[PDB]
Amino acid sequence: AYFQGLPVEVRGSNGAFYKGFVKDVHEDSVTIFFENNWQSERQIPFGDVRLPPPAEITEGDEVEVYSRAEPCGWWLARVRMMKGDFYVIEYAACNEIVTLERLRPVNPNPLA
Repeated sequence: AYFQGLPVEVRGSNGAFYKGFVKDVHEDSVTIFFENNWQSERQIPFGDVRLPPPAEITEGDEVEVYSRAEPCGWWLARVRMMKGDFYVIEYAACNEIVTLERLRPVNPNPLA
């Protein structure tokens, strides 16, 4: 009851984090719906779950980028260069030019 609809982020097999919402909480996992799929419940172990970030990007900063390699997920990256509103980033999983809507500081929340 208490955790109904809690937003969480879930580690995919690709290392990226995907948004889901809690339905039930068990001793060792949660039942969730992934974002844009309210029909299929999915069970995720706590070691694959973190809370989403609490509610300034400069060159060199570690960031996360919202990308597909699939649904979009948050991927770990670094800002190699910025000029105006263009950001040049490199993925920790592997350059891409993105705008600021695609970026956030690294979620400070650890896996549960």
